[PDB]
Amino acid sequence: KFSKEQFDYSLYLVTDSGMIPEGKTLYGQVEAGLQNGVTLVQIREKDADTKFFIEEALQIKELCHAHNVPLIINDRIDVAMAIGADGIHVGQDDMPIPMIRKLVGPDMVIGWSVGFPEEVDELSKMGPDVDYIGVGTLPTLTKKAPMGTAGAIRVLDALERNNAHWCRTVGIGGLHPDNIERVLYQCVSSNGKRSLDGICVVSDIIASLDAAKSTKILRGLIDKTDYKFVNIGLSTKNSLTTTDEIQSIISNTLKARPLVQHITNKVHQNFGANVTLALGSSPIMSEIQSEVNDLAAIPHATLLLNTGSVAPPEMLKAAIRAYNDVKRPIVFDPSATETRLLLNNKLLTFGQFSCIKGNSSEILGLAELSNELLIQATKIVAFKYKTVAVCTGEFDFIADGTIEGKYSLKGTNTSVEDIPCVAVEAGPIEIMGDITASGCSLGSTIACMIGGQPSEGNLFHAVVAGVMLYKAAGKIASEKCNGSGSFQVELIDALYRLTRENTPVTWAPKLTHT
Amino acid sequence: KFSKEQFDYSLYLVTSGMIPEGKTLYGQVEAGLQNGVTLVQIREKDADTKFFIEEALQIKELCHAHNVPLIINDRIDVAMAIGADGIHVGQDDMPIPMIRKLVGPDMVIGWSVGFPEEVDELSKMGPVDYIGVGTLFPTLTKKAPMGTAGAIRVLDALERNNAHWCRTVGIGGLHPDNIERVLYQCVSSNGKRSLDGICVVSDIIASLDAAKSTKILRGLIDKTDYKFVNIGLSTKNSLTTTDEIQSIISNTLKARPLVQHITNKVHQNFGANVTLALGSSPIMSEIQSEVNDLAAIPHATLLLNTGSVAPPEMLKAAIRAYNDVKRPIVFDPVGYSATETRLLLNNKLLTFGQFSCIKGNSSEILGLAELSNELLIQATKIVAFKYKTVAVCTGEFDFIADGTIEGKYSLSKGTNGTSVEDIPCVAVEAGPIEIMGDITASGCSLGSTIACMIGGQPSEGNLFHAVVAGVMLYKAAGKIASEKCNGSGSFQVELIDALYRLTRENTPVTWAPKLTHT
Amino acid sequence: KFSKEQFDYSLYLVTSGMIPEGKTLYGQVEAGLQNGVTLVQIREKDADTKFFIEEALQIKELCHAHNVPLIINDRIDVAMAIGADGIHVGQDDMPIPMIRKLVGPDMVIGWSVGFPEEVDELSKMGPVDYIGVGTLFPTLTKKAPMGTAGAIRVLDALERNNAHWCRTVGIGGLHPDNIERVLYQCVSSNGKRSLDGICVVSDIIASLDAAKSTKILRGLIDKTDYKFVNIGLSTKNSLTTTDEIQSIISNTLKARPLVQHITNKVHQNFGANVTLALGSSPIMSEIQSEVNDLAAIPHATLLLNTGSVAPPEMLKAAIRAYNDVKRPIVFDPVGYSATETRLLLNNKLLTFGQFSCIKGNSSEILGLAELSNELLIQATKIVAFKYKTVAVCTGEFDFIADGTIEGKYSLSKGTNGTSVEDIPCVAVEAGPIEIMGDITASGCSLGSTIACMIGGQPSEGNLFHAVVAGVMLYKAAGKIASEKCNGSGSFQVELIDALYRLTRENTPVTWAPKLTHT
Ligand SMILES: Nc1ncnc2c1ncn2[C@@H]1O[C@H](COP(=O)(O)OP(=O)(O)CP(=O)(O)O)[C@@H](O)[C@H]1O
Ligand SMILES: Nc1ncnc2c1ncn2[C@@H]1O[C@H](COP(=O)(O)OP(=O)(O)CP(=O)(O)O)[C@@H](O)[C@H]1O
Ligand SMILES: Nc1ncnc2c1ncn2[C@@H]1O[C@H](COP(=O)(O)OP(=O)(O)CP(=O)(O)O)[C@@H](O)[C@H]1O
Ligand SMILES: Cc1ncc(C[n+]2csc(CCOP(=O)(O)O)c2C)c(N)n1
Ligand SMILES: [Mg+2]
Ligand SMILES: [Mg+2]
Ligand SMILES: [Mg+2]
Repeated sequence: KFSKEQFDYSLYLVTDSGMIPEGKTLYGQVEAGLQNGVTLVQIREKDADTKFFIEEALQIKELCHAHNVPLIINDRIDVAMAIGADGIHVGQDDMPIPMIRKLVGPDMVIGWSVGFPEEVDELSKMGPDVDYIGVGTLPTLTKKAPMGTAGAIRVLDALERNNAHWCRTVGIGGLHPDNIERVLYQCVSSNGKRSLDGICVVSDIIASLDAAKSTKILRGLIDKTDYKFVNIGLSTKNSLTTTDEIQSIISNTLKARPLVQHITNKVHQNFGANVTLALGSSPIMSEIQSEVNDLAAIPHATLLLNTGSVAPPEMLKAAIRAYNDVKRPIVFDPSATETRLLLNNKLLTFGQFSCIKGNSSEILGLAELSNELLIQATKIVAFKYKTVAVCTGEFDFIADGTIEGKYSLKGTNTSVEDIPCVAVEAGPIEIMGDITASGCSLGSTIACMIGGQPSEGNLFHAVVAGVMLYKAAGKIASEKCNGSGSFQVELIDALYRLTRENTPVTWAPKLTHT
Repeated sequence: KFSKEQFDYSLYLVTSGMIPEGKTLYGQVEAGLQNGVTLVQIREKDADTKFFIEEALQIKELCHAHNVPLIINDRIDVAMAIGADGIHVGQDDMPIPMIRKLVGPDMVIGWSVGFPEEVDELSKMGPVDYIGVGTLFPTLTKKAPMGTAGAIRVLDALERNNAHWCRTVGIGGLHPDNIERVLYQCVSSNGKRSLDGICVVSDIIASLDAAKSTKILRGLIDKTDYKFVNIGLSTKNSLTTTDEIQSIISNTLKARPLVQHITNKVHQNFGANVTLALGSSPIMSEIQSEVNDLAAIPHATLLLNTGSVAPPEMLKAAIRAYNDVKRPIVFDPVGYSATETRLLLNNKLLTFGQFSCIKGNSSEILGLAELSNELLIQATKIVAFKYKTVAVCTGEFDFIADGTIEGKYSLSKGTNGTSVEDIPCVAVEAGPIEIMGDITASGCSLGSTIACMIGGQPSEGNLFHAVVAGVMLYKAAGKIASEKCNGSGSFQVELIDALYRLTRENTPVTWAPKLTHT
Repeated sequence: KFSKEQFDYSLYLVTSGMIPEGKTLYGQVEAGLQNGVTLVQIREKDADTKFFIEEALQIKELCHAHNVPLIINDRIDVAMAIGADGIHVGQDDMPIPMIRKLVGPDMVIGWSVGFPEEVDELSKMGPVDYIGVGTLFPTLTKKAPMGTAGAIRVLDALERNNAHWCRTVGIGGLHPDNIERVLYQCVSSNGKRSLDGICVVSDIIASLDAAKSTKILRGLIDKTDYKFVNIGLSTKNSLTTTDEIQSIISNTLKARPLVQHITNKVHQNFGANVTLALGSSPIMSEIQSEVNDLAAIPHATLLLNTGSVAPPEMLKAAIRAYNDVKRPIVFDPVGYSATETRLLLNNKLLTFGQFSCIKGNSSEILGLAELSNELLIQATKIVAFKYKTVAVCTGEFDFIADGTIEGKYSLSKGTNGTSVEDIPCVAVEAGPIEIMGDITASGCSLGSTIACMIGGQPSEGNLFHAVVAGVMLYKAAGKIASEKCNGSGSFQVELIDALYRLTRENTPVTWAPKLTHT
């Protein structure tokens, strides 16, 4: 009675009978949903009696059809048939798809639980006879290892690579108002052609004291089309960064005197601090959870996040969340050891970053494995994490992956290949890499530059401005130094003087299009 | 029959469940009455109101035999029953006027007070006869421990409210290791009122030799002089002379003071270099087990920066380790007054010991003063006095106040005419040098310099002069570096060089900063 | 302002921690004041003496609105503070004269009393205004529960000491399942004084419908008639006539009463045979789960022997199961008064329910009377009255007293002129027959006979007449057997035969024993 094409995956509610609040029933929760924006319902009973199960399925089936929304069973095939369900959801260890299809006929919708690209290959070597997948666990407690959006993207990419046009996708696992826009936003195919088809919740709706309210919320999120994660203009700029724009950037940050919280390694503490206040803004080296919220609330707080520090992931997660809660900029600086690959992928799941900064090695790791290769790898990373990426080296490349904060359910009509990407070169300056925390301190610089921008500011321009400034100041130091030692002290001086006489026309570095 | 005026709160004993075997409540109370308790309160929060009465009638006779009144606790009826000399209650025990209604005047009524809001009621009631002030330090015998700073808030409310009838005693956590500091730094902001006595339970009641324990408290209480650091604390009206500054520097180069740094990461290296630029040696140890043997070293000195990763446990242990040995501590409360979290931590640290010097920027010093240039001078004097300390407020002008009053303390007097408003407060300035604030831990490194100067001081030295010596020096070195530098980066290397050069030739006659009365 | 005389202790409510959710102390107390509490005491053994005061002032107004005084607890100062109507204390709370000294006269003073020794002091004090008497039954809200027997000891001390000023209320464990028995059997030995009221906490405070709970207690309390067994209890001055005895036997042969035996092992078989000799049926079940359905059976009757292996748990359950259904219980306290152990067990059993008849030899009856022939007659009357029961004292003469007073009870009155000394007490004798005591459970089997006689009685029957009927019968059968026997062994088989023959032809005109007024 429902054709495969009539299934709206927008907000897909999946039940759990033993998590409902008192003075509330499954029928009661599933009805609020239906009146506030649920479009697909699945009945889940991993333990209940096969007969209670049936009586329950039948009563909710009436309900769903009342509002004209189908009903799915995960994953009782026989029950699904018995009650004549609209579809069924099975997983990687339940009943194989062919057997099922052989029992239910081609017209019923079959969902599969997928958390790996290999499973999309399998799905596609079965033809259009699997109709949707729920992408892995993005960490829930409703279960009894989470992959993040990065993990979702690999799965989306495998659909696109295999052109499994027939298969829809919903995200699931962990999903609440605090990660949902980030999930819609950064969960798109690399070619930008295919995004998530809808969103799955259990706890957010089922275990709610007000299901009607909780649903309206997820609705707002889902059918909204724009995610301002940072209070700085994300506008797309195809023109190079003019000397007036750079100059306006620097005026701004001297005036605002941004606050740049540094969570970072030991070696980068003093240097990173001095760079910051050489840029006429102030730095806190706080690593205390109790504090992060107060710090983020300060008028121009900016977080520079540097990996390999000793701080617990818990503190890092709360920090990232505090800055995102306040729409304040985070600059991320991260794969040489398995331990670091773990920790970094994990932080990348905690939040929405304003800018990601690394060298050739780190950017190629994040891109998922020359000079054109770097410009490719830099555009991937920017797009993957919807961020401004920066690849250091002789030439610094800077890609804008933000896409103006746009998300939809169709992807973004723009890809990993055609985002704006510029370059900044000032000749060879090998000595810049013979000094410790160089890229760390480029990070401090970027943060201060992003720190000072107002609502009408521009994110991309401020990162470029920051890269120019740092390169310009490294050219000047290389000329005035007598070795490593004096180079670093010349660098800070050069940064101090350059911004104190804010006159970009003068600087050495040359800004081109990649 | 005692009159309210005849009460001597000097050493106020509060009494059971925590008595040592082979000993009696009666025995201990007698031990204290013989070697020093001028007032006894009976506290039996769990006993049968029949046993309570028997116990109380027994001890009322013991007390009265030494001419010391007896005060009952959460119980106005036991106190009438046995004809007690007074009763003590809390904010949740029986309202005071009701109490007064049953017992009539001429019976002393004590109240438990931890906050100024309560002193306000105390006053809207007119002539409540004494109060025990909050629980200063964590006891084990409602609200959390507030330390002298919370005591002081309450003494000031009495003063503001002109509640002259009301006496005060301090209570909670009070032992030989904190009494003289509690008595020394618990005085009203106007120098006019201090604690009237000190109140103990576990220090005597739970004592194996309660006779010894009491004599110790008695000495502590009726002494008037708190030598917290082995360096002279005499008051100095005369500007610090070039001869003196030259003698400080000499003395520190010679002593070569061990300077233990407990400080954020950004300061570690800078501060270590400033330290051995001044011809002493730094140690960056954050290890509890070491602190004791570290501070035993001749001329040891502790610079304490807040924010520092260290657990409040080790911090308490260090502070006490230096106070235990009478070595100076320099406290720098980082923008503490910036987040509720740092406010908490510094306030707690400030209850752990006596600091020689407290150093901070304008924001911090206005915070600690429990909130221009006169205002900064008013604030610096408040901090100096509040914590009985040499406070330094850094800025274009550095301000240095001396709140130590020569280590003097008395009961109830409470100060030899010395208010928040008239401790000596000098000034140091060498023009605008904005660049000193464009390099990290400028103030932390100021702290290193002060520590070294204070560090090398002899028994006959002067704490105040050494703090000023070190601010002159640091400012003199900053003036020079700002001339020779080409930006932030080189400013810092010159700052160290300048300190290195300046102290290798004590010729302060040469330095650039101007030292003046405020 | 109430005068001591205006206090109505009828239903005395004592108040917190055990309140049902969605309900307030205030609400419950109001529920009770509306549907029956004539006095409220406030009890807050753990609250802050400030909250206590607030709570008490609030409820004093509630009370006073219904014209019922408020009494405070372990607290004489809260009670002066708020101007309470009285205060209640214990043996370990504040001594009474001190209390009187502070509150003056005109404030009611209650005392907790569990023992006569305490009533003695109460009296050596003269005019303490009321007492709550011990903790009768095990409560969950010092000394152990004493039941009515312990209450009675205290009422007698008041009487002996002529302490007329002092009122009494019963307290502890008091619920609908024991109130009418406590009120019925808690009267002085001279019939002149009974409880003045009944006192509850958990029955109302912890009630989901405290309005219902109170009305139930009110009915119970102001009724005057306790129908504990479904057989008439009218007082009988006239000897039991041969026509009557013949009607008892008829009635029991017809009813064919189920007689449940809980009894030592030596009696099981003998007692079972005596039972079906009398044309009824015995059951020897000692099983808790059965007791309820067993006693539901028409004409069910319970013979309860002490010593019996059974756990006091099952015994309590049985006793209550028969009282719950108003079926008779015959209690035989085996030489209980022989060992502290049996004394304990029987005293406890005696607190579990109401017995129709209590039967014992001389030793036992003198024990239960809480200690010749007149003496045995004085004792049998005491036991009968003490337990509000038909008591039988077996010997050469069997004595039968009737202490039931027709089920009547009142508050404080306390009896329609009926003392330990003038309940009807008859006598039964057929000469010396020493051989009746040379066979085991002679007395236990007497109990079987009584049970059957009582067993078959109708609604309109008479309890007393049936007990005498059965003693005549048993004695008549013993006379015959002693003639036909050749020693102990055959005596027993003839005793049964004689009972079998005697009841197959009710011709009591024929029997040998003589029934006479005492
Ligand atoms: N060979 C080179 N020529 C010119 N500039 C260079 C350079 N190598 C590095 N830089 C400059 O230094 C910055 C970052 O370079 P890079 O990322 O390779 O250092 P890094 O990542 O190893 C820092 P860390 O030591 O903390 O790991 C840029 O501003 C860049 O222009
Ligand atoms: N405008 C000015 N003119 C002259 N000296 C100045 C100055 N501003 C700061 N200084 C110098 O720098 C020191 C104090 O630094 P300040 O109190 O302003 O910041 P701060 O205490 O927070 C340092 P940190 O970076 O460790 O937080 C003093 O030695 C002082 O004389
Ligand atoms: N001297 C006597 N003359 C006539 N009858 C006597 C008698 N002594 C006992 N009896 C009869 O025996 C019964 C009471 O027994 P008794 O009270 O003397 O011992 P007892 O109650 O302890 C029995 P058990 O063996 O179960 O402990 C009565 O029915 C009574 O009439
Ligand atoms: C369509 C579909 N995709 C996946 C699964 C498996 N699954 C993975 S996570 C999760 C619990 C999340 O609850 P919460 O949102 O409260 O964290 C479930 C039920 C499924 N049953 N159906
Ligand atoms: Mg790097
Ligand atoms: Mg500072
Ligand atoms: Mg017997």
